[PDB]
Amino acid sequence: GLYLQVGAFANPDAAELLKAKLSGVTAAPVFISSVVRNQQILHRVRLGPIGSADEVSRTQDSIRVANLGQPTLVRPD
Ligand SMILES: CC(=O)N[C@H]1[C@H](O[C@H]2[C@H](O[C@H](C)C(=O)O)[C@@H](NC(C)=O)[C@@H]3OC[C@H]2O3)O[C@H](CO)[C@@H](O[C@@H]2O[C@H](CO)[C@@H](O[C@@H]3O[C@H](CO)[C@@H](O)[C@H](O)[C@H]3NC(C)=O)[C@H](O[C@H](C)C(=O)O)[C@H]2NC(C)=O)[C@@H]1O
Repeated sequence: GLYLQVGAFANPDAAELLKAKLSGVTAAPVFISSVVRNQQILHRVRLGPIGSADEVSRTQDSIRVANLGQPTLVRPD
C-alpha cells in the first residue's frame, strides 16, 4: 500500500477542508493523521493505500490539476 500526503496544517478546519476537496478528485481513501510535532498538533492530510505506482502517478497528476497542493509519497505512520 502506497500513501500520498498533500498538506499538513495547524488549523484542523484547513485539514478537514482539504480532505473534503480531495474526496472529489480521487477514489482512494482520504484521511487525516494528526501528531504532536514541535509542541503543536500537526494535521497531515493523506490518501491511500494506493495499489500501484502508476495509480500513484495519475493521482498526483489529478491533485495538481485540481490545484490542491504538492502530493508527496509518504510511509504511513
Ligand atoms: C505535501 C505536504 O504535506 N506539504 C507540507 C510540508 O511538508 C514538508 C515535509 O518535510 C518533512 C515531513 C518535515 O517537515 O519534517 C515533506 N513532505 C512530506 C509529505 O513528508 C516535504 O519536504 C518539505 C515539505 O514537503 O510541511 C509544511 C509545514 O512545514 C506544510 O505547510 C503548510 O502549507 C500549507 C499550504 O501552503 C499552509 O496553508 C496555507 O496557509 C496560508 C497562510 O500561511 C493561507 O493563506 C492558505 O489559505 C493556507 N492553505 C490552505 C490550503 O489551507 C499551512 O499553513 C496554515 C496556516 C496551517 O498550518 O493551517 C502550512 N502548515 C504549517 C504547519 O506550516 C505543507 O502542507
